[PDB]
Amino acid sequence: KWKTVVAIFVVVVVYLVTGGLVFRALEQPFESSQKNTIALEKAEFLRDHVCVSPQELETLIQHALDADNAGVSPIGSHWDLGSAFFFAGTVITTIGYGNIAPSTEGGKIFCILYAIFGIPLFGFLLAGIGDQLGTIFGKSIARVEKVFSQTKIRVISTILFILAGCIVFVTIPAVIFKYIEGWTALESIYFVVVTLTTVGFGDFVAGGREWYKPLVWFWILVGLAYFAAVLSMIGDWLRVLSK
Amino acid sequence: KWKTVVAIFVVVVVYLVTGGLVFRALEQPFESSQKNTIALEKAEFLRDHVCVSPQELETLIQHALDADNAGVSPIGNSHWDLGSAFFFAGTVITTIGYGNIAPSTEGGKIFCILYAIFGIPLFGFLLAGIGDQLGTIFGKSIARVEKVVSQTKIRVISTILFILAGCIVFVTIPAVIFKYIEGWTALESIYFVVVTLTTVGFGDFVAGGNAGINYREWYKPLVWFWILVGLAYFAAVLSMIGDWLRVLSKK
Ligand SMILES: CCCCCCCCCCCCC
Ligand SMILES: CCCCCCCCCCCCC
Ligand SMILES: [K+]
Ligand SMILES: [K+]
Ligand SMILES: [K+]
Repeated sequence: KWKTVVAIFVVVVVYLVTGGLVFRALEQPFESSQKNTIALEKAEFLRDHVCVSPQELETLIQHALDADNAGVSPIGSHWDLGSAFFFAGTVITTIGYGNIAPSTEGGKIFCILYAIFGIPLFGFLLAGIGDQLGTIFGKSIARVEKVFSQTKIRVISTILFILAGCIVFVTIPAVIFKYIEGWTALESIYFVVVTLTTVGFGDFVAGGREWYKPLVWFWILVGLAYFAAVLSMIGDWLRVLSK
Repeated sequence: KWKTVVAIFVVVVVYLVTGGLVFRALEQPFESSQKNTIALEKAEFLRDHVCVSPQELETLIQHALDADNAGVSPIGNSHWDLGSAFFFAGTVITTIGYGNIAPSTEGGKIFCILYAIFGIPLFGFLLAGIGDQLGTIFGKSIARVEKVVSQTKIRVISTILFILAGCIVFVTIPAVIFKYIEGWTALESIYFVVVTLTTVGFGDFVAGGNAGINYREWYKPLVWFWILVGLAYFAAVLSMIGDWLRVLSKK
């Protein structure tokens, strides 16, 4: 119904204005602080190093930023067979971190075609594992239904399936990332959330051991496939309940 | 069937190795060039400015990089205004997650986790709602083509017609606008639109991000509204093709 589509649109637009005001309140005091710190650090450099002009300073900062935008660290390979395989998977999963991004005009042209004829291909694999996990969930709810309202059985089992994935694909990998990457308890859970939601800001990237990067993508594939199966299972029920 | 899941997995793993080798061939010569450029530029700075030590140089570069990671441009003398913060909220919700604007505060990250978990499925409803309305537009248009040959051939000619319709209204027309407003190349404009609608969002190109550009107030929310209708249309097209394939799988 169109009366409900407008109602959801009102909720979403309210959620963005509300959410936007919460983020502003949480990040603008930090942004204001960092704006003052870089201005004071740049002024301190020119104050101590008299031989440097303010324009020659900006030229170097711009050169350091241009190198960073290309993917080269201006401190002290990102396209090796392993890293380029992980970047390909970063496009396919729609995560798109941004730490590694095509800089060549030709590299962009291929990235456009690789996403268009690649993201639906991943849909098939995610749907396949989705159909397989459905068989596991369906048999488990039928086992509880053989013992135990149908809605109460469905809600209890689903929450357990959700929490099962929250330990195996959310908690356990965040613990591994806290030890390997050396991030904080927050940053590890934050990265896992930002990765599995396919948001992928790129502010935290795993592998930034040889078996690490391919095993990280395999975790993404199973991790996504599991929650995608639960979301499919809940959706299918809602449309059945709608009829 | 599990026999087909393994078959798709083989194709996907082949597609990543193949694709990865193509990207390496296209980007490693450029990466090798930029690696030499920054090394020569840093050495030239210390050569001309004798009074600067190599360690004091790295300290400044790291300070400039730390400011950039926070979202503050280390060039010359806000990203969280009611306008930009609304667009960032939408960037989380749509799962695009560009990167230019990202939570740096511990508390901001905690809220970002909760805002995505209890927000991305809410967007699902909105995209499903518009997708349920577009299906009515598609079903009537397929019936109009069928009024003018097998049903599958009609569906193929109708699907091509629907994709081409969206490729002009949500892909070509907005890329043309972005080429004039942002000032990007003909490639970068189409590339940004593709990277945006695919919900990939690298953040290498972000609409309403140039400091030296004096944008209008209606720009950023209308750009997000384009994302909504744009995504909704291609999501409805994808839901339609999938539905038919599962129907064909049974029959
Ligand atoms: C073929 C595209 C794959 C990426 C989309 C998966 C979305 C997962 C959303 C999880 C929901 C968590 C609240
Ligand atoms: C609940 C938000 C879902 C966002 C992901 C949708 C992906 C759409 C891809 C369309 C196909 C383009 C080739
Ligand atoms: K992204
Ligand atoms: K995404
Ligand atoms: K993304």
